[PDB]
Amino acid sequence: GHMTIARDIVLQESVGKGRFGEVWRGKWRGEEVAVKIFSSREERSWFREAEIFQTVMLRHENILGFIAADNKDNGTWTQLWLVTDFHEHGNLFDYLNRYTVTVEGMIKLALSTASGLAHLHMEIVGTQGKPAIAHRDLKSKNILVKKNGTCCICDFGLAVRHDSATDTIDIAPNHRVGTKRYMAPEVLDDSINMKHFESFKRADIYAMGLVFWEIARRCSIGGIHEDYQLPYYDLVPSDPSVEEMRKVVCEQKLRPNIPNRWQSCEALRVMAKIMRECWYANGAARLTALRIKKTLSQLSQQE
Ligand SMILES: Nc1ncc(-c2ccc(CCO)cc2)nc1C(=O)Nc1cnccc1N1CCOCC1
Repeated sequence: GHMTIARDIVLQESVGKGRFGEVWRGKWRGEEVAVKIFSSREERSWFREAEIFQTVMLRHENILGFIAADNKDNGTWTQLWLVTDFHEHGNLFDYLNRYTVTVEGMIKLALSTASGLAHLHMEIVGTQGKPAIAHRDLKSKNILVKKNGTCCICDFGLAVRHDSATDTIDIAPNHRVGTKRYMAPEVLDDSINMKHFESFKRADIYAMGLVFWEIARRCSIGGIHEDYQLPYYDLVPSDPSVEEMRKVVCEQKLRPNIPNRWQSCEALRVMAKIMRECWYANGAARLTALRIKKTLSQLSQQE
């Protein structure tokens, strides 16, 4: 018995929930693991996320480490499990709400997020390669902060994979699946072309620029920083509808405000420029995750 299995895992603490499935801190052969638990009626969601997590060549330091998909029968009902590495800090949302970061801290968070997304989006051609994956629900609540102060992306149930040979998407995607606040303009107004996989990669970039805005607010220089806020906190209610978002992002064409103090620091200037270049209404004009990783790597080298 070498491989990690459900019957050997002991749940210790409930830590949160996804759209479906509750996340627990568990102990497996003396080590901490995260267990995402789904009910029998949530099999499709569980299966889909296990399917994404099992994608060939997916493992990357900035992608949540998958361990196993399993079942657990308690004698009354069956639970469907997704076991992964456990990241004590939780999500970027929790971390940024609790702490401010330095210039170095900010670049580590932004660069690691961009590196994970670049790896996700990257297609390695051939049967022994890797299909391109688009997240479709990227947000600060879906990005985990590791002990070393770097990020890893989780919550892949809404993801879509591209097959280069057939030039097709592995599923028939439903429209407007993600978090309304982070939905790209083309997703909000339904102009998105669901037949082109590049559309999904471009909508993930938009959401990442919003996440960078959340990080940059918390970068403290000389003890000066902004308070924690979700993007569009100044324009929409909590739990905004698609129409509330669409009126702001598409009709009025507003983006989160870029403060005057971000022009005073080079790291903040580079971050502010990436943001504007992720926020174009035209998806084709946005930066790629690979290009962002390259720009931030250069900035990390220099600092
Ligand atoms: N691997 C992990 N390791 C640790 C933790 C964790 C650690 C601490 C806390 C804060 C408690 O006060 C919460 C959660 N979560 C995950 C995880 O994959 N979570 C996860 C996966 N899919 C959807 C939503 C998720 N959550 C993101 C974090 O917030 C809850 C939702």
